[PDB]
Amino acid sequence: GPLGSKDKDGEGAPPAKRARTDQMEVDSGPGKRPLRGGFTDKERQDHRRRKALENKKKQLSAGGKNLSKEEEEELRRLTEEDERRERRVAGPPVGGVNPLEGGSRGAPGGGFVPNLQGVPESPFSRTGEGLDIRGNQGFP
Repeated sequence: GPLGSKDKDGEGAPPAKRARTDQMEVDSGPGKRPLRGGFTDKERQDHRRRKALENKKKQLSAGGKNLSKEEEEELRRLTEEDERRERRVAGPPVGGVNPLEGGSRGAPGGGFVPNLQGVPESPFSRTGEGLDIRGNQGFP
């Protein structure tokens, strides 16, 4: 056989190239769950409903039509509750004055008396002007 060939004199035999791998992708699998907050689906239906009707208000009235008792009522309530919720969602005391329990009142005085009290009826003379009868006209 060959005694004077080698591979250094030329190049030799080209081996495997190697250093390679194959992969596959599952594609569909577990993912992310939503974290939508705010309120429940209820409030969302609230807005959908509302604007569904607001649309109806537009189209129906423009076509000489009218809303049905059903959806007209539900919406009104949706709106009523919505606006109170937005505005305060609570009940303030309004602006009270005083819990009237034991603060009983009345009319301080003594009725009618034949005296002015105080300083009067001490002087020997009388308070007024000096003299008076009727006047030059008798009665204005």
